[PDB]
Amino acid sequence: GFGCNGPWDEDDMQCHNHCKSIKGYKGGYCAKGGFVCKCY
Repeated sequence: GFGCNGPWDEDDMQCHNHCKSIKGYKGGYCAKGGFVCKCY
């Protein structure tokens, strides 16, 4: 989710921007075949 909707729509930028607005995080990427937004 959060932009990471699998191979038909793997929107790393959307996930990154979700994550970046969470206190303590700086970015994010799609993981697990495109289906999971992982924040870091």
